[PDB]
Amino acid sequence: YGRYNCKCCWFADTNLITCNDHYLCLRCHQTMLRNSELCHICWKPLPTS
Amino acid sequence: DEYVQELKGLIRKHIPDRCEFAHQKVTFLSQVHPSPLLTEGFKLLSSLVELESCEAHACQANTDQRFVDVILSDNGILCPTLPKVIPDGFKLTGKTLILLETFVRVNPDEFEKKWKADMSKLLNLKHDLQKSGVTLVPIVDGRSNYNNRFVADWVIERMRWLLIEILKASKSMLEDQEYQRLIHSLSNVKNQSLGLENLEHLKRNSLDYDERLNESLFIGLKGDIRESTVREELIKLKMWFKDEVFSKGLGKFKLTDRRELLESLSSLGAHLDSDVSSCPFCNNKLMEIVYNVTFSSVERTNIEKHYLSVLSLCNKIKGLKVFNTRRNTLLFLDLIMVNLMVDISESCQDAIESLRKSGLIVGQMVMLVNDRVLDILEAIKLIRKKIGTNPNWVKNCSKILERSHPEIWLQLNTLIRQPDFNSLISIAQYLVSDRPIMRYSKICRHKLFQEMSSFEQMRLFKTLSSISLSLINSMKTSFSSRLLVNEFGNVRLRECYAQRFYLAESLVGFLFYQKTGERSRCYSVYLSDNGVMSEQGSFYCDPKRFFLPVFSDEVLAGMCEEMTSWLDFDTGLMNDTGPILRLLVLAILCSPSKRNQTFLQGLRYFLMAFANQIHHIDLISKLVVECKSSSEVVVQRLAVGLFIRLLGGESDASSFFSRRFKYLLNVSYLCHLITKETPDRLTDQIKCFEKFIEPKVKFGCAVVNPSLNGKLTVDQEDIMINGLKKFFSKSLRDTEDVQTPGVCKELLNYCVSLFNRGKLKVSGELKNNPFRVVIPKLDELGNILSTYDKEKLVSACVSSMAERFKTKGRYNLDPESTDYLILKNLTSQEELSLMYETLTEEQVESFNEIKYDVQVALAKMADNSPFGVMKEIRAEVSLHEVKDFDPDVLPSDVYKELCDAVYKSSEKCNFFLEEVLDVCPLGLLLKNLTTSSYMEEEYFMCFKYLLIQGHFDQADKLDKSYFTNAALRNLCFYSEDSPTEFTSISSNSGNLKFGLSYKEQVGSNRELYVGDLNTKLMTRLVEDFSEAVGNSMKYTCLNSEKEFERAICDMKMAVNNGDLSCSYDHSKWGPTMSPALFLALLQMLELRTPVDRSKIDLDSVKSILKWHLHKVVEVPINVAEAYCIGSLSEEFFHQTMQLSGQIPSHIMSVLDMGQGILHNTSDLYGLITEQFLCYALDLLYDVIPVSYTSSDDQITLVKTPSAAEWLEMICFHEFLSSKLNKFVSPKSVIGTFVAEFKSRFFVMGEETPLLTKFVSAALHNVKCKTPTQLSETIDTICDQCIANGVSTKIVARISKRVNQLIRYSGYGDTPFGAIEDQDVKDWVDGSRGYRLQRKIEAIFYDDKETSFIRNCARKVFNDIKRGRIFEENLINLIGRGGDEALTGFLQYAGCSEQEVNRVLNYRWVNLSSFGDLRLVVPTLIKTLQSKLSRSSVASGFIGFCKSMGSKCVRDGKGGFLYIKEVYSGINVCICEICALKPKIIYCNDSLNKVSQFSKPILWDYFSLVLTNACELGEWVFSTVKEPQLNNQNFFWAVKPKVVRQIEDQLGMNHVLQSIRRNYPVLFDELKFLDVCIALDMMNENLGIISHLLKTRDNSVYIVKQSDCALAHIRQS
Ligand SMILES: [Zn+2]
Ligand SMILES: [Zn+2]
Repeated sequence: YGRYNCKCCWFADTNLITCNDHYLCLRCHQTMLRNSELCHICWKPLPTS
Repeated sequence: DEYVQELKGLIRKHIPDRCEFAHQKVTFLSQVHPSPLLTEGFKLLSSLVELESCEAHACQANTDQRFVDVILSDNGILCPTLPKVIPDGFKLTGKTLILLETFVRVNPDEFEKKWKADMSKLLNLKHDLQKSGVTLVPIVDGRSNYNNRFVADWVIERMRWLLIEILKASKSMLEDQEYQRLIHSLSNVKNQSLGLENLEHLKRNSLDYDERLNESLFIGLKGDIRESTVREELIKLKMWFKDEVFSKGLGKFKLTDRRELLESLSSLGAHLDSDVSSCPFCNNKLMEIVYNVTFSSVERTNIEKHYLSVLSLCNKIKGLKVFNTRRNTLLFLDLIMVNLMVDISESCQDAIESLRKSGLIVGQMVMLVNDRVLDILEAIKLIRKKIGTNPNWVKNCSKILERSHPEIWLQLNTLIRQPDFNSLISIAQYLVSDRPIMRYSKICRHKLFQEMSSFEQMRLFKTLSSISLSLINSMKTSFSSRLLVNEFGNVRLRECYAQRFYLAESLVGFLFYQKTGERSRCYSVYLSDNGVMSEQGSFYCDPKRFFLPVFSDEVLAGMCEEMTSWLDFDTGLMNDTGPILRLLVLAILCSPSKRNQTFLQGLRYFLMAFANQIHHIDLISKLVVECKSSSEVVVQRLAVGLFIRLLGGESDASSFFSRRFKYLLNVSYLCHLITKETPDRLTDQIKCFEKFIEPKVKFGCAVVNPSLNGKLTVDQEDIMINGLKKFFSKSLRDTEDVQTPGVCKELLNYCVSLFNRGKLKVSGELKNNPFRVVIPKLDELGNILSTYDKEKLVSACVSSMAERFKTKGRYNLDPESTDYLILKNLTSQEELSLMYETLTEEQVESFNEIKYDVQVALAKMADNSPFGVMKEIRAEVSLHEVKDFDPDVLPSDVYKELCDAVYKSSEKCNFFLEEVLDVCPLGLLLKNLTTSSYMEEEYFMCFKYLLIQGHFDQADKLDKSYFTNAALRNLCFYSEDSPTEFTSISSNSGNLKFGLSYKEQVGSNRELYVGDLNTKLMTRLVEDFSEAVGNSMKYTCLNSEKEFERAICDMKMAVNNGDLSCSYDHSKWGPTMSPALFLALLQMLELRTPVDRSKIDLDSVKSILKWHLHKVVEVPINVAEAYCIGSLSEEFFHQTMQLSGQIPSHIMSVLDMGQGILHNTSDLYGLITEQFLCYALDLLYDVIPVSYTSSDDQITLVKTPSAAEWLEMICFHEFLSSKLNKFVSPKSVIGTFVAEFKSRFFVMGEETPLLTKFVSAALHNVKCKTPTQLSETIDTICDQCIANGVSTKIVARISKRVNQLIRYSGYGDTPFGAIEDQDVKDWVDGSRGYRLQRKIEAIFYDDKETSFIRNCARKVFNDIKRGRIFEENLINLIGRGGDEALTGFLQYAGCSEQEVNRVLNYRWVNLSSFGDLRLVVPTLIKTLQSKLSRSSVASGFIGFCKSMGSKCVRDGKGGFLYIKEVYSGINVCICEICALKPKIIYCNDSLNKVSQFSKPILWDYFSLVLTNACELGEWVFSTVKEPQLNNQNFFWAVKPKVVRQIEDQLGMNHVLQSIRRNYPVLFDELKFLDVCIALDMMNENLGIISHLLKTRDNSVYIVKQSDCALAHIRQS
């Protein structure tokens, strides 16, 4: 993996979902599923659970 | 005495024709004695060279060599008591006199430092000679060899080849330092080697000054401190530091507290203090005029072209100056124009309403001449007054246009038709409306910009283009253009200038102004709907700063939509931040001020300081600049009112933070749309000087006038040496006095002694050892005629005219042949107006002074009532003259206006004449020339001529005969200025002068020291020494590209890996550091050479930075008289007047190193100290740092073991560096997310593409030579501009602004022209040679006529390749021309005659056929020579529509013609060939009359294809396959992938492949290279060898998925 911060929001540290090739937090995870299911940071699908 | 018998017989072959060589030889032959033979037998060699400069010019040689006061007393002239100078030749006539000096040097270095002394010693003689009433014309002679005519050039070298031995023997057989400068003067032509060993063979005396230096400048440096003692010292220092100064609250950094910044920014930006209104269109004054024009026109003709045709014939008839003045030559064709208007009312029943009120005449108006609206009743009175003055004005000047004249006209009877004054009263009564009013000096209704739909905002910028175009060609109006009627609350506007601009098919606008030229004006803007007038306002702005938006509505409406589509993640956020940003982008261009440039640049530092984790403490008291007006608030509420909107809301506004950073960074850089121009240059040099002196007198080191040669007095010495030991005080353990320049002397000792041993990451092993035209004055830099040249070309013109009418005896001067000379050597009535009007106003105001003093001097050349006391001289005129001296410099602000009318208007007397006499015999220009301004309406210049008329400016000596410093002036070739024995601080000849100038950067103006000519040759030595030492270093990146590329490649991977990476700066790195620091560093280095392991001597460098310790910074002359009139620099002047009151014109100093002199000698100093400080954190905070350097900005990347607990790491890091006068600027910002280096910002995981520096750099810098060269620069800036991925849609709208700047410019269009439209992928694959094929085959849209030339190219190129010869004799087949070479190739490849019949019928009309376009050999040779050997833009585009729409084409015969004349000779050919593409490709039979230009396009197609197959591919040939959605924001990296069918290393082979092509052009000036090098030399538009010796130079292209996958593909 890369650097230990969220790839989206830059200012979080803890409880991070190991996504495809970049971290992601539970705060900004809710604000991606309502647009679509394809991401908008790496453009490959993600796990839901 | 072994050559003494040879010497008298050697020089007997020079005949004493005159009395100047008879007296020399009889005291030469009568002295066989070597003691005067090298004084009296040696002063003859000057006396033969001095006579050459009196036979060429008009002259009488000086045989007595005597004074000037009694050379004016040989004529009967009262004594002026001049200073004592001696001329080497004069010539007097009447009351003018021609001093001519004579001096000769060989090397240039001590030539210009003789010319600058001679010209100053001559021009400090006029001011005492002016008071006697005679003016001078001074000349000098530059000679770089001996080229005498009176001998035959084969015996004078025998002098200096046989007198060079006689003085060595003469002083060996029988005064100290006056010997070898004579040798360096007498010798042969010096192909002299210049290096660091040149300093070694000097004398090196002492001064009893450098000992009190060395008591202060090398003492503490012992330079061999043991490396086991520094560690225990620094542990005590940190143990002092943390317990002492950090915990009691004096640390310099902090933790950013990320809410307190967005409490601070509101009071930073939202100026709730002042009283501006919220509505944006109200406060500004030009946004209002856009809003008033654009809602009066949106919610809502053969006689016209006849009138404009005779108008454009009047424009050609004006520029000849034939009617002996500039008044009745304008009323004359005013009469012509009003007669041609009144000969329209007798035509159709209605025409002056239905076809003229919709066009060129509004109510009570008429348009004519240069640009003047003349408005009929006033015009009617003037003609009646002129015919009242003269009974029959139009009987001879009616047709003086035949004889002594062009005698080609079309005005049938309007020349002679007397305008019936009893007829124009009806027309003057019919159209009557309110007159134009032009202003100087409550509630709102402006419809709330956010409440407009997304179509009626484009109709702001399409009024902004059309108002900006009428602003720009209000520069083109002719710069003399004096009106016919002259002369502040509100002015009703009688007559004034005018420009026009179309909006729709009935209504137009106008633009009214009074002052022509490039300064600020007082404009007014009108509409004309259907005849009705409606005033819509007034504003006050400046013309040439509006060149940014001239045609670029689609550009600046495509990027305010590109930048918005980055925010498709909060849709409600986008639909609000869209219609607030476009108000900002209007608000910048509609008010270009430096301040709302500087402020928007100041937010790329606020923005790193909020993504990072540590910001410097003082920066919020630096991002504020006070609103000097009430217009820089409405911009500073849409910028800050945007950062409050999307940096931080009170909720969790951190959804997608990366695009937020990108879109705020390209709003911080939205700064750059404003033109860097320095709005006025006398208020720029006050700021430049005030930034120069304030870090200097605060510390106390500036002095007044030094000697400029060697010595300093004692009181001047004391301030220098006290500044020296005050610079080095700064004891190590006091936290006060930390913002003070200088070094801690005990810390620098460790810093150099640890460097001696090999423990720093760099170490001094130092491979390949280092020891291997007009030029202006230095007090006014940045200008274009410095004050020395403005008299030198005067004296050249007077000497050229004084000889021309004494060869025959004309004694009359022609008022164009006296303007023919100056206007020639600065840069037949047609040739004058060809090259008069291609100046700038900065030069027109100089050309007037040159014409002025030349005609006054010519009037004085043959020359051999004051009771107008309306206003008494008693207290006015005499005082003004004395205070202002000469009449020429007299001010006009001393009196009222009407007194200039009444004192001029004395009756006719002996002062005047009549019949202004266009031949004008000499001796009358003091009375003829005044009447020409007595009849033209001007008065003031007539007042100056009337005043300058009426007398209103008023044996021991033989031991001294050896060359001593009293015996300097005996010779011209003595070379008095020669370097002979350097001293502790000087060089016995000069003292390293400079001069001041600014650089015009974006935010803050950078100063720049222009240096003299000795100073460059003494600076390049030191600079290449440091380039040699820093070549063997490992961490700088200033000159080497490779290490900079390694630093960027490290920074990418080390941001992504959890580092803590900083981004520093150094505040005033220029004017703080000093050469004495570089001395104290260069004393104790070792630098052991790898060839010979020893300690080299650096004494030739240690004894030349002492020269840079004592520089002489001038003051500019443009600031010494504006501070004299009336601000701590002003106090520095006005306390140095209460000393001895001489002006402070020189500042010897201690601490400057101006930015751009000693540049690489701080590139190492910014590296040694950085490695010391980067060792200070490997040892006291157990990490492993690494610190790069670009001499002004740094980045010290830091790894951490195993998140900002370690402020102690960083706040200590500043605290040592301030001990070495490397300060950390408050612009610095350190954290772990954003980091910068030379403005290339590296955000996490990516790079920010930074869209708005490239488009803002390509909208400007349109430099015009030819309309093919201008489609090279902007094509290249489009090639770089896709490497950061702007779009293609922004790329294809720069490439119609660049096309319509041409299609407006007279040139018309041509199939190459500007670069193409609809470009998608080919920026990745291929240079400019590829895109033209996609442009040409875009015309043939059916693709059925270039298919055959592609098939013939498939026949040819497979045959011309290797393994076969197949006509390698094509070197002569190309040179037949262009039109028939394809007629060879096609029947070579083989077809009928009918194929050539259906191919050669296509022809494109060219303009650079025989010669190329002229406006005042291919480009191949000038392209190769640069591999062989080594003003405001909006006034440099007007010269591309003023000297191009006039005569600029050339034919094969001797001659020139117009462009409209060529396009008038082409017919209409509707039969399907002209109907392919209109106005671009023609038929063959439509080119009958003009038939000598037309090449085919198809030959150019074939030559481009055989160029491209050489350069790449074997796939340019195929027919285009028709192309193949992903998200709009998925951009990714591609590589070029080119297949090149040559072999590389072409650095020399292009030179060896012109012998087979053209031998004499090479005389005077591989496997497949040769067959497509003769396909390049026959035209210009091809460009191979510029693209094969270089490479593609980006190779890392990054593009969108939606604009890299959507494209075509062309496989094989
Ligand atoms: Zn997040
Ligand atoms: Zn993703």
